[PDB]
Amino acid sequence: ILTMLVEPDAGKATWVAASTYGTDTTTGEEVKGALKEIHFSTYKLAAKSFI
Amino acid sequence: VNQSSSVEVSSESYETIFSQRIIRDLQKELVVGALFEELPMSSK
Amino acid sequence: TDETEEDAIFSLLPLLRKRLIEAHAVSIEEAFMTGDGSGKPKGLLTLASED
Repeated sequence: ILTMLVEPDAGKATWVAASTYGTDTTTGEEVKGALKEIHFSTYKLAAKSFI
Repeated sequence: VNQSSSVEVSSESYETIFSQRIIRDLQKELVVGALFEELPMSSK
Repeated sequence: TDETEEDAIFSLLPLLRKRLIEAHAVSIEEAFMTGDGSGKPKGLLTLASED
């Protein structure tokens, strides 16, 4: 198997209002991302001949 | 796994070659972020 | 907040620190007068009532 990593999708940031200043959301919500994994594998093709 | 032969790898993690390559799609071209100029403001 | 500082033509932290030092001076004062004394300094006008 080969398991390369795929980067997660983009995150929007928050537009904070005037009244959340010096508050704790004045820095928005958190952009959480989660790397994901893709797998590569093989199958077999085969043949026989007899002379 | 690959248990075909006498002698087999223990977990299939000793099989896979984990890679550390990261890939991102065509990803929405961001057209309108920079088309317009800036007024560097210094007040509300 | 970072923003008020940017949203003012004037600086605004000189005031904070002054109004800061001042707040402490006033406070010792209000209390040294009539400070009940529970977690505040007891004061000359309540020290008197006590005596």
